[PDB]
Amino acid sequence: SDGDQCASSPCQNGGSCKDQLQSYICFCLPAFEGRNCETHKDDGSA
Repeated sequence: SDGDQCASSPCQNGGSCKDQLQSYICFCLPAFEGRNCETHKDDGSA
């Protein structure tokens, strides 16, 4: 028990969710962005 942030599968874009001490880290595709992988960065836009 140490903060279940990945247990909720927040990593979107079908990325791999991994626990990293309390916080978490999503392993989405290299063309995606956002803390929970909620931004598709293919060109960059802004």
